[PDB]
Amino acid sequence: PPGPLPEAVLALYNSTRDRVAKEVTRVLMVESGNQIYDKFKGTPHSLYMLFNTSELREAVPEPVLLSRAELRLLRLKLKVEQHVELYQKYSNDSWRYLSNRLLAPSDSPEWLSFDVTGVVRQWLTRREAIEGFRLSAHTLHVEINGFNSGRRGDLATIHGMNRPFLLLMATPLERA
Amino acid sequence: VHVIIPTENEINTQVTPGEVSIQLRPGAEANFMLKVHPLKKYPVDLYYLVDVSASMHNNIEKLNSVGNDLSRKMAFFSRDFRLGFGSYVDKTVSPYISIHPERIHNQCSDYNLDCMPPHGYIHVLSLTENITEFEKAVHRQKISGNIDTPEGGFDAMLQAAVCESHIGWRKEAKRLLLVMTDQTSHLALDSKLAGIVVPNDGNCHLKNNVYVKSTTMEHPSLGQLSEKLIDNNINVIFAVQGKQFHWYKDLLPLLPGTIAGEIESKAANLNNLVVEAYQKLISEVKVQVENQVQGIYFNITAICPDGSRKPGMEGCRNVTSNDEVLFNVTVTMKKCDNYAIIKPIGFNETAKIHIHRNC
Amino acid sequence: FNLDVDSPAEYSGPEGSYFGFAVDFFVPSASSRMFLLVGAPKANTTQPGIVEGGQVLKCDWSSTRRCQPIEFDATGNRDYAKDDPLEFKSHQWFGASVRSKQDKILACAPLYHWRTEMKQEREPVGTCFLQDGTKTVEYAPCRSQDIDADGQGFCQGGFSIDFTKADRVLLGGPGSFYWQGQLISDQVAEIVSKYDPNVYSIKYNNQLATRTAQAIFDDSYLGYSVAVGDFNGDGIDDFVSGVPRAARTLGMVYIYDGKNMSSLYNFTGEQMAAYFGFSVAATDINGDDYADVFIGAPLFMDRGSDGKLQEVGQVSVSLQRASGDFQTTKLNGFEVFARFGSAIAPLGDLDQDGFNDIAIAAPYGGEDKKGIVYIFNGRSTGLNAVPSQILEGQWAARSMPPSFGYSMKGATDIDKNGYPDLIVGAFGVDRAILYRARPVITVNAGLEVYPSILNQDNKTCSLPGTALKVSCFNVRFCLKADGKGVLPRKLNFQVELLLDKLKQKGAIRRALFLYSRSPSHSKNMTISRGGLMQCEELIAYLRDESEFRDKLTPITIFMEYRLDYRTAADTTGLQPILNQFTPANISRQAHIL
Ligand SMILES: *[C@@H]1O[C@H](CO)[C@@H](O[C@@H]2O[C@H](CO)[C@@H](O[C@@H]3O[C@H](CO[C@H]4O[C@H](CO)[C@@H](O)[C@H](O)[C@@H]4O)[C@@H](O)[C@H](O[C@H]4O[C@H](CO)[C@@H](O)[C@H](O)[C@@H]4O[C@H]4O[C@H](CO)[C@@H](O)[C@H](O)[C@@H]4O)[C@@H]3O)[C@H](O)[C@H]2NC(C)=O)[C@H](O)[C@H]1NC(C)=O
Ligand SMILES: *[C@@H]1O[C@H](CO)[C@@H](O[C@@H]2O[C@H](CO)[C@@H](O)[C@H](O)[C@H]2NC(C)=O)[C@H](O)[C@H]1NC(C)=O
Ligand SMILES: *[C@@H]1O[C@H](CO)[C@@H](O[C@@H]2O[C@H](CO)[C@@H](O)[C@H](O)[C@H]2NC(C)=O)[C@H](O)[C@H]1NC(C)=O
Ligand SMILES: *[C@@H]1O[C@H](CO)[C@@H](O[C@@H]2O[C@H](CO)[C@@H](O)[C@H](O)[C@H]2NC(C)=O)[C@H](O)[C@H]1NC(C)=O
Ligand SMILES: *[C@@H]1O[C@H](CO)[C@@H](O[C@@H]2O[C@H](CO)[C@@H](O)[C@H](O)[C@H]2NC(C)=O)[C@H](O)[C@H]1NC(C)=O
Ligand SMILES: *[C@@H]1O[C@H](CO)[C@@H](O)[C@H](O)[C@H]1NC(C)=O
Ligand SMILES: *[C@@H]1O[C@H](CO)[C@@H](O)[C@H](O)[C@H]1NC(C)=O
Ligand SMILES: *[C@@H]1O[C@H](CO)[C@@H](O)[C@H](O)[C@H]1NC(C)=O
Ligand SMILES: [Ca+2]
Ligand SMILES: [Ca+2]
Ligand SMILES: [Ca+2]
Ligand SMILES: [Ca+2]
Ligand SMILES: [Ca+2]
Ligand SMILES: [Mg+2]
Repeated sequence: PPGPLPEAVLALYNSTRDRVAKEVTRVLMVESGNQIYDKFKGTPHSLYMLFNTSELREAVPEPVLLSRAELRLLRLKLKVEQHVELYQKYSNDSWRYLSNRLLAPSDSPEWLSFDVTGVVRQWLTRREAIEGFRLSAHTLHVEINGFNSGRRGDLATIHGMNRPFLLLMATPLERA
Repeated sequence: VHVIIPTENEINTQVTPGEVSIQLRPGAEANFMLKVHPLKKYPVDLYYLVDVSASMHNNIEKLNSVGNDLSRKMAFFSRDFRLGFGSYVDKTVSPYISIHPERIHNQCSDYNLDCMPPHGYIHVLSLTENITEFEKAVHRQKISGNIDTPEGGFDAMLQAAVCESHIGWRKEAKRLLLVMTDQTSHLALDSKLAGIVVPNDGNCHLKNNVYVKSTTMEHPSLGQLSEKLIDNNINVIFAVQGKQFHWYKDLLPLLPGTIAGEIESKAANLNNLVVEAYQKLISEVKVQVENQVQGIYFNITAICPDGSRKPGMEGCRNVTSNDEVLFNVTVTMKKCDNYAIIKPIGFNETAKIHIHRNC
Repeated sequence: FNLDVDSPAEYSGPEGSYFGFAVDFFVPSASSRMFLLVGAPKANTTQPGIVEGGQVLKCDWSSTRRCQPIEFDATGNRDYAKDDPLEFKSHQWFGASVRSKQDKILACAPLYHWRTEMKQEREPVGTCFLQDGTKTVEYAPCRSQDIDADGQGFCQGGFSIDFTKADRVLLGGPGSFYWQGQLISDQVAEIVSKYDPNVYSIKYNNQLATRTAQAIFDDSYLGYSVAVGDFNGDGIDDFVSGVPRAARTLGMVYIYDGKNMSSLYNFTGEQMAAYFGFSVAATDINGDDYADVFIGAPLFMDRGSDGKLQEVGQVSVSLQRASGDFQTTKLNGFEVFARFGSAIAPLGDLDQDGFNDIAIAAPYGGEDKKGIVYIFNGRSTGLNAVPSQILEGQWAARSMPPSFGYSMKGATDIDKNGYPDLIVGAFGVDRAILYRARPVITVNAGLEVYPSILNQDNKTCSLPGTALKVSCFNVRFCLKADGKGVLPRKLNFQVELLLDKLKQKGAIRRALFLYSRSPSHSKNMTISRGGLMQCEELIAYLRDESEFRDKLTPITIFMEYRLDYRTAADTTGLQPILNQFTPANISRQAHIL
């Protein structure tokens, strides 16, 4: 059935050019009302991002197939400034510094990206079910898209659109 | 006191006698047999009225394949199949939508989505023989949104039903209004919350193919909705994806000439649903009488193919082509003080009875 | 049956203001005079930059009929920050709902929007103004930090209000919590005392309210319409609330405990989309000292014998019994698409018969859909299903139906005659009309014949002039009457006595009065109301058997009475009406044996 594109394909095409011989897939974060706040909670200084490792493996099943991975977040209007840091999860219960950012006083929503290739590759190798990232203020007054459960009604479902995700690039098995 | 059946050539193909003339006296009665013979290979006008509120964003793309595939399936049920298209969301007023200046024309703005400004009802494509045009109209359709769960379904339906000159409904066709949704619709008095206290007059209010009284008139009642749907000979198919399917199902007893079914979670049955609904609607025959004649009482009994009898508009089921259904009509005069119309619901032919009387 | 519909007081407001949208009475405890309160939600106010803000007008009654706005709010939109408005009063529909208790007037604006402090929003939270004494305070129970649709941001508080006899304010806010709806009940003392014009969100200590519930209750609109009354015998008025879209849009009515909001009762409609619970009212309609519940369902469809459904509207009437049970019956509308039951207003004891009466409107009925108000009398067995009086609107649509009967209020006596009056709005024509209740006269008419048995040869008296001996009988009758309110002491009645009328017109009457030589006699009677029956006696004789149809026949004795209606009026020219539930045509018989 050629002609029109499905949402998943068009959305990916645009996603690969939103931030300013390989296949690309996306793994989206788990719903905050489903898992993010069940392992702990959101706090007024930090935010958590969890991902389903099994779902990731379905796209990129091997630690030697992955070529690149980026963590994509949609930052909402900031107005003035925010200094934040990003941490990786270790031993399933500890966090360590990975990278950081100075956030500009944007007027509009903007996509940010982090290079997490090594992180995903390690999590891909680890025989774990839940993987994730932690962000915190260097006290945290920057909002990002999603991370709420009080939104229902007609817009209940679109709430999960443009939520943070891992953009994964990998070598085709056919090419090896 | 008598009953006269014209010996003139009938101008009806399905419902005969087309006209009946009777004479009554108070305390007297007369009767006649009304015959209905459903046809095979009807011309069919199918208009898609689609809910394009945010909750439908996962379903709009599923209509990208209900053009050519449906046309093929209908080839064995119809003679001339035309497709039309339009859409609805809600009343563009507080509290149903946000009125904040930066999102009023983009209710999805907070999620950084490019949504279509909210609207009541928009006509997109007139009924046409060109299937490609239908598919194009669907493919370029954007998704909108609003705040409250219920949608302005009944309001859009009425306009779709009454605005014949804009939709392009044919008299010589089976008129099918297909409504696609997920949640329930707003009721006539729900609009009081928005400050709308003016009853829907049931008229056609499209300007540039857009309904422009959506913010000044309230939602239609079920009474008004069924009245206009029957008057315009429109059969209604409700295609509902959510659990609210049952809500629509249970309104069917209140809305004669209406059928409802369920859309699968993968929308794999959109074309099958339309075809089954059509085939089921054509197998149900029932009549109602519009009696504006004072002092006259009508009593109609249906005589079904299996010999069973069903009173009033209860109707006969499992009627096929080459299968006649009879209705035994008794007319009695009770008091001294025009004509009445007896018509099958969903048919484009009626029987008009004139009543002469003396005392 | 006793409303004066011939000379009602007609009031009007500015064109397009929807004057008459909401009506009530204003009765200060001891100011000697009473006013009518008529809302006009789309009225153009004097507020600095506010368009169609809405207003409430206090209309007088004695002498002339003029209306003036009440300055509940004489300012505009207060700023939150420089060039950043806090609130939006344009199109707030102030005056959409007005209620008063003694000198306390509560007027609401259900479409009021504000931004909240957190973010620059425009949410339809709703506000009310409570005026008492010489002070006015703003009451805004939903204007809190619990914002957005998940909170009270879309509350539209003030959509529907009432007063609790305990001096509490019951407010419905149907849009709360994604339109689950919320009831909020506070104290008058707290509303007035805990007030600071520089504070937008105010907490009260004695406030009761409903809470959130599961999403399955979303879009129910609880608190769409409210009423109060005692439904558990605790001496504290409880809270009755319509929830028209509840239970798969069947509609429900909830009764909450007026002391702690524990739910007490649940009424559910039968038909989807009948919008059961649109309007509610409570009153004792059968004299049992227990409030009864009246629930409207204006879109109800009543199927006929052929299965055809006609939209007529329905009112569910349920009597409260001591056991906690309710006895429910159903009253159907009379006209299609008239929406009978869209407005229910207790009249108090309109005809002073010991049982409260109630008005039910059908705003789109009658010729040209002008609107009809039906008056239903009460009785010891519950509401009488047959209306006793029909009130028709007298105005034609100019752009929309007059909607006469859209809003009604009774049980207040303005002309001070003991019989409560009724105010009916007709907002489609920007008018309001006051119908005053006439005094009711109950009449005891006596009639006797002495002897009842006589014959043609029973000669007992002589004729006047010529002393011819004839058979005779005496016809006695008497009259007493009274009322319960302010009625003239002297009641002027017209009475007529007929003899032997039981035959074909043109036939000779055998029984004639001795002095008039006539089958009929009449008198001008003046009686003292509340006194003893005034008696009179007429003497009749029989004609002999030279002029007859038969020889042994019945002699009917018949008496009829009516009011004079020339002297029968109070100081405002309001005439009394005879009790319409009693005969004014009575009879006795004498026979020829
Ligand atoms: C007239 O009709 C109304 C209904 O229209 C009826 O009111 C409703 O009463 C029911 C209770 O009978 C309310 O339902 C819940 O009641 C529990 C109280 O505990 C009972 O139920 C639990 C089962 O969960 C039993 O184990 C227990 O023994 C009792 O029987 C409340 O705790 C519920 O509160 C929930 O919502 C809160 C916030 O809204 C949450 O903070 C709370 O945790 C609960 O959340 C629930 O849903 C979550 C998903 O959203 C889920 O994750 C949670 O685990 C949990 O399941 C709740 O009140 C019902 O709400 C009332 N409805 C309304 C509209 O008021 C009247 O009683 C009836 N009147 C008469 C006279 O008959
Ligand atoms: C059915 O409609 C399609 C358009 O949706 C028509 O195809 C177009 O024809 C014009 C010439 O008249 C071309 O300029 C367009 O580029 C064509 N568009 C597409 C998408 O092919 C088609 O001719 C119509 N068919 C009939 C029988 O009327
Ligand atoms: C009811 O519908 C039928 C078709 O189902 C109409 O009958 C057709 O009328 C057209 C007129 O141009 C003829 O060309 C067709 O041959 C007719 N069909 C059949 C099967 O005979 C009928 O006219 C419609 N009723 C009314 C009152 O218009
Ligand atoms: C159509 O209805 C009429 C009644 O109006 C039927 O006529 C009656 O038939 C019964 C048969 O048992 C007789 O006993 C009655 O005396 C007839 N009565 C009338 C006109 O009062 C007629 O049979 C029905 N026709 C069909 C085909 O069912
Ligand atoms: C309140 O005043 C406003 C402003 O004059 C009126 O709105 C105007 O109505 C005229 C006549 O229809 C239009 O030509 C203007 O364009 C309208 N202006 C605006 C800003 O809407 C409004 O009708 C008045 N309302 C009442 C009840 O008198
Ligand atoms: C109408 O016909 C039914 C039989 O289907 C009969 O039972 C009913 O009494 C009839 N009613 C009248 C008013 O003739
Ligand atoms: C009734 O409908 C079924 C299909 O659901 C069909 O197979 C059957 O033959 C029909 N019965 C009659 C008497 O037409
Ligand atoms: C409300 O008051 C009544 C009467 O005293 C009592 O029976 C009931 O338990 C109370 N409910 C709550 C929730 O306090
Ligand atoms: Ca909606
Ligand atoms: Ca109580
Ligand atoms: Ca009672
Ligand atoms: Ca009474
Ligand atoms: Ca009075
Ligand atoms: Mg929707």
